[PDB]
Amino acid sequence: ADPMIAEELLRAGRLDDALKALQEQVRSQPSNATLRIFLFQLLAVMGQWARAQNQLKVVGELDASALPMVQTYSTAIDCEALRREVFAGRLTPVILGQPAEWIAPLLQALSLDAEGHGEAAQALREQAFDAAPAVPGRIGEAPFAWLADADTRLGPVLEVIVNGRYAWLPMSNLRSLKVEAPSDLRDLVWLPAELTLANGGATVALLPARYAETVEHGDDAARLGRKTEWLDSGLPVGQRLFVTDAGETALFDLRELDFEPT
Repeated sequence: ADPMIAEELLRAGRLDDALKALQEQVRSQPSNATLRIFLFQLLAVMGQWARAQNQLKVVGELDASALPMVQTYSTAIDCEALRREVFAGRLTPVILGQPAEWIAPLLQALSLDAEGHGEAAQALREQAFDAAPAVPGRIGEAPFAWLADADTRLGPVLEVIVNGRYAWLPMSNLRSLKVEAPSDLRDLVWLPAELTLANGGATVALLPARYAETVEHGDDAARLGRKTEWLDSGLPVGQRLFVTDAGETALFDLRELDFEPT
């Protein structure tokens, strides 16, 4: 009876309950496009990818102006399956921008991990990170000597979706990255960004905003990007986190990242 019931449950972090309440609202008002937009986004937060894609089609059918969003987010959902294949060591991603050969051992480490060779994988990651070039920069006004993801499977690499294609972007290939705080619920899953490549062009992009294992292995707070937690694997779930020589910065606290020209 309370039109805000699903939102109330959502803000409390009660995802299963929020979904049940929202589904009941949609059943009552099946032509309400606003409810469908909420539902696709909630399903994406919950990692119910096929159902999210079905609801996104309904959004575009009810609200034709939403078709560009439908296309962009449908493909973003497809890319989550590719992320899983990459982190499982079964496929390898496009490298965006100038080649970065040091990423090859970084990817082969994922295959070694999948095969149960954790020691060998760690050795390859050390080789990768040793070969990755040094580029200082700034987060906002604060300088850094180096920057890396807290996820040691990436290190100084940014997962991106550009023009509906997933890629690994070596941070050393960037001039700048600009983001705003998340606004829409879908921003918790894929954060919009403007990327400028060093010696190159600029593009809008989506940044996968949570670690790939979050859907399956995190709790509701992690799925909402409200925390970053380390599992028995020694890897994080939840909101993406960056580390520099000076300290840590959560993705949703980032606004601008600049690298010094080399």
